[PDB]
Amino acid sequence: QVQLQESGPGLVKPSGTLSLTCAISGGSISSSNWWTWVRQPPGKGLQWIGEIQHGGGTNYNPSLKSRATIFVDVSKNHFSLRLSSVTAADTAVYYCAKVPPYCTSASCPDDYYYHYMDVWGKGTTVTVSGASTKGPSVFPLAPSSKSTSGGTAALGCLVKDYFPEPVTVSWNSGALTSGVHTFPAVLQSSGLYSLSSVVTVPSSSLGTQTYICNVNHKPSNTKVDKRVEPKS
Amino acid sequence: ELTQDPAVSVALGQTVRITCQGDSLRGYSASWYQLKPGQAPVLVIYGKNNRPSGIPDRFSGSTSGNRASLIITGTQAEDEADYYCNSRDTNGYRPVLFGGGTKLTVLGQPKGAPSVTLFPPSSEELQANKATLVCLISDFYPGAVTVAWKADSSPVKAGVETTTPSKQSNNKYAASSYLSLTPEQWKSHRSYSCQVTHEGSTVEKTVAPT
Repeated sequence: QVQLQESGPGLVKPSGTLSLTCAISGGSISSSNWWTWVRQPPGKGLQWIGEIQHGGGTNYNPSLKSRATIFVDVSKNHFSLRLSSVTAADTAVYYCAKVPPYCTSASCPDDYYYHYMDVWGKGTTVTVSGASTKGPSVFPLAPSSKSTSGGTAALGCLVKDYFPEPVTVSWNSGALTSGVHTFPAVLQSSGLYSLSSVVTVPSSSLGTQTYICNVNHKPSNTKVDKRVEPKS
Repeated sequence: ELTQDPAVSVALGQTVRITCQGDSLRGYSASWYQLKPGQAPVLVIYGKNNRPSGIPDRFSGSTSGNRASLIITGTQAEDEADYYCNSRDTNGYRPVLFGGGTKLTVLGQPKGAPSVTLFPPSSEELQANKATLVCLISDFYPGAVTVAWKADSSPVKAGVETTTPSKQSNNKYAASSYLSLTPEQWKSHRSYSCQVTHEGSTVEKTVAPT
């Protein structure tokens, strides 16, 4: 039931300091678990960053030990990562995870002689860049039944010209999930991203059901709720 | 310290074996993580064939000394992914180690034709002095498509940006192509077209200013 969620600024300037937090829910941080940070640079493999045990010590990847610090806030049930003097090589998706206790001596319970990484956060995208944050413009993709099955129509939202990744899109505040297809973003020659989210709905509902796409771009602290209506 | 086969292929429905090697496996054994693009890693196997709930029983594996295996029987399209070996060193500060990853290719997946949806620019975007055409491509396999745009019937030489294909939840591929125009370009032509070619067949959708 223990769940993890990363938070932190998605854009860090070169030579700046990356600061991320992982919220623990459904369980307490005050255990023998090893609260862990992992990252995946784009196109590269998983890399272990470090771990911390409440009341115990820390332990770091030696290749990053000169720049990484991991803390615990027992009052908030959080643990955190700080990575200093960042460069392009630190652009990655960062994950927090939970590692159960392990033993170094004999006569421990048998479970503690196995290493594994049980629970994972969803990951947060960090882009190291001198470029400035840009919020998206959201436009409707008016309904069309040309490419959909009989009695249905596709409508959507274009999320245009934002930086950096990512944006999330829901529909009707999460009440509409069936038939939703959010496409991965394109990176334009401008250096800005754009993506589209489309939902296929019954054609009989078009004149009577309100459809709103909920766009969140956390790096720019922008939220847009765009009403999508049929053309006239 | 942790070495795994970087590339393995298996025919759909057959059994595949992915191996990992390292002295760190003697102490705390190997664990395996499935990694798909846009998604967090998922523990599939660890220890003596311990399988988390939610992992299908076609996944199994074990560690013997400095070696470990992950076995997938009756491999399926959704099993195509990267698989990472994982361990904890027994020396020094006991760092956690990752293998370089194994890219598992599942051969002989069935072909699917693309569905294409083309949206014209919104009137609100035109009022902001811009115009974007959105061509959405879904449900195709294999994940190789070529996308071409036409202004009336003339090829478009500027403004096109197309994504690399990405897996859908149904293990087919999706992609999107954007054409950035000025409102003047959009209104000066009778129509614009998005042409998607896949496995020798072409689907063309056309929209017009109105």
